[PDB]
Amino acid sequence: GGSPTSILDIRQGPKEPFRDYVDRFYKTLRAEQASQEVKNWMTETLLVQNANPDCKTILKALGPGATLEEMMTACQGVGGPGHKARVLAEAMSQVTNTATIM
Amino acid sequence: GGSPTSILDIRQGPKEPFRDYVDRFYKTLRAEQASQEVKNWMTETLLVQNANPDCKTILKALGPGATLEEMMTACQGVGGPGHKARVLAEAMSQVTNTATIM
Amino acid sequence: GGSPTSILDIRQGPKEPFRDYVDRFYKTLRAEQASQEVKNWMTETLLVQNANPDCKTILKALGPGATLEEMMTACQGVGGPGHKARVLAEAMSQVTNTATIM
Amino acid sequence: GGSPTSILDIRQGPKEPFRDYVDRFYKTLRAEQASQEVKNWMTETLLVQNANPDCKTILKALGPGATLEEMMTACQGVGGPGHKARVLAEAMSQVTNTATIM
Amino acid sequence: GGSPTSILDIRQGPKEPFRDYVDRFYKTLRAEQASQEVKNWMTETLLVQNANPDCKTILKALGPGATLEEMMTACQGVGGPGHKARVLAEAMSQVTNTATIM
Amino acid sequence: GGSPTSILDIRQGPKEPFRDYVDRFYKTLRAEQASQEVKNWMTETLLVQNANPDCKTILKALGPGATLEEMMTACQGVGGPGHKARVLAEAMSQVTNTATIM
Ligand SMILES: O=P(O)(O)O[C@H]1[C@H](OP(=O)(O)O)[C@@H](OP(=O)(O)O)[C@H](OP(=O)(O)O)[C@@H](OP(=O)(O)O)[C@H]1OP(=O)(O)O
Ligand SMILES: CC(C)(C)c1ccc([C@@H](Cn2cccc(C(F)(F)F)c2=O)NC2Cc3ccccc3C2)cc1
Repeated sequence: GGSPTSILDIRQGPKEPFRDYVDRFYKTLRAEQASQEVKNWMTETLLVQNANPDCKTILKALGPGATLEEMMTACQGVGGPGHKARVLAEAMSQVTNTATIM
Repeated sequence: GGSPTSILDIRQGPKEPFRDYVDRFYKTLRAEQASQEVKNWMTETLLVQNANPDCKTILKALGPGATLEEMMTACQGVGGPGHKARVLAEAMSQVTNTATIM
Repeated sequence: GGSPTSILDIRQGPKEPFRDYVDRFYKTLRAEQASQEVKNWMTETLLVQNANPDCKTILKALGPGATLEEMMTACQGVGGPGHKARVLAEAMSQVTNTATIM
Repeated sequence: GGSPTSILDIRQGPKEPFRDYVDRFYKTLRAEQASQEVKNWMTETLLVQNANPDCKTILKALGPGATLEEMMTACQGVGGPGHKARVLAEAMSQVTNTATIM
Repeated sequence: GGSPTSILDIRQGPKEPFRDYVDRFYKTLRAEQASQEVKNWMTETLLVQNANPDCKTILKALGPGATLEEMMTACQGVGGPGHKARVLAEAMSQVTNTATIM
Repeated sequence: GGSPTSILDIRQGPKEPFRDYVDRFYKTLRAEQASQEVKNWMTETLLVQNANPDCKTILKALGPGATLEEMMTACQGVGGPGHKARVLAEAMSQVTNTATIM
């Protein structure tokens, strides 16, 4: 438990792409002793929870249980400028137009 | 599956210029036994989806899979600073002037 | 006594992942000959005091008593684009909507 | 074909100054068997295209083919905080003050 | 004159946390054959002068004469996402709420 | 004549601090066989021109010929977050408050 790279500490860097950090997770899932159904918790949820807020904030929005292609595409936005561009508009437009809280 | 790069997920860094990546997109291609037509996903849409959203927007800006000179010329706008030069102002007006969502 | 890396100076890179530096502070607490109890108060507090104002502002936000799997989950928000993706919208509203100081 | 250092892949890092890439486009052509005029789409245009858009926005105003003393003194504006000294404010004036689009 | 690491050229990375850099300044101070008082110019004013403007502003804010622990604690804010979360946000209100110039 | 690093091309990285590069300009000046008076024009002007526009906007502000201590102290503001802490507030106010162009 918690052996090197059991998924439990796998991590996506802010500058690490989703499709990249994923290689760091899946590969190490093999390095981890988990049933396929169990790994599904690691890929479905952990992949969202411990990996780069660009994607955590996304896969959570898409929701858990969405296919990995729906997430793979939606998470390709991850990557600073690429994400930050959309996040810039959404956030900038949140505080002011769409999410103006009063 | 898991063989070194089949052009499933080759990747453009979020800051890595499109061109560095085109050589890499192509690099896996020289190793991937992808027929030329098949390579069309590899050139056009791979070069769109996993290629850093800046090209995803730009390739959309020209048209997806535009000539390697067209997607590229336009894609030198990719990269952080590369896009920040333009995309910042445009997005900045996406929120306020051009795309103000009401 | 209070030798280098023990915990006395364990400092976190600002963008460095919560968990990463925590890995420092953990793998390094070994270097710090501490009682099992004398270790923990360093892990909940000393981790918070000298680490990532993003993870310190969060660890504090969750409120102490949050198991690592709970800290890590929240401080996974920490990060350049990682914390900027969540803070961009927030800070932008700290000034305008939520923390508007009059 | 697939040969690097022909300009077809030379590149200025998005953070990288105009000048830092100048050598990348000059020296990389030392390795390329070319004519001086032939090297000119490069010195003039690729030097404008993949050379980190901080310079493409500068060279677009300054103009292309500017002498190495001009593109230098001018695209020395290229640069992470180096351009930010000016460019941030410029984009900030591209949307709101000078180049605002209605 | 120009002797390596006399504190004259010691410096803090623009993102480097205050302390990591302080380890440099101090480590080489041990080497600069100085008196306790002399080392105190390096700790009071050079420390401030080169320590990455994220903190250079802070140390002044607390005011010099504060314990290195004092500046350190107030300088754990130093850092990219680490200093921006607290200070960039402050800049956001420098335009709108607190430093709105007139 | 025009030997490498003769000051004609010495350059400061966009992120490279003024002090660092100044060490690249001074040391390389040793490599440059120049009279002191001549070196002075290189230290006064050339240092200003090809040294990271962060400083260029600063040195120009302090006034050319400011003593290295003056250029340094102010150019310790040079840097990514370090210059940004100031410059972001400034450019932002160049568009809206102080330099609003009508
Ligand atoms: O660290 P921050 O103050 O948040 O800003 C950084 C910094 O930009 P600055 O030049 O303004 O300091 C990086 O510069 P480097 O020191 O890494 O060169 C830049 O890098 P690039 O020019 O290469 O894009 C990076 O972007 P990234 O994290 O994509 O590498 C950008 O961060 P933000 O885009 O998140 O604001
Ligand atoms: C949205 C994103 C892509 C991430 C982006 C947007 C804008 C910038 C630069 C301006 N800007 C504009 C053009 C070129 C440069 C360059 F760096 F290339 F020289 C530059 O600094 N301002 C913001 C940077 C930042 C980070 C967090 C808090 C505030 C700011 C202001 C940088 C990055």
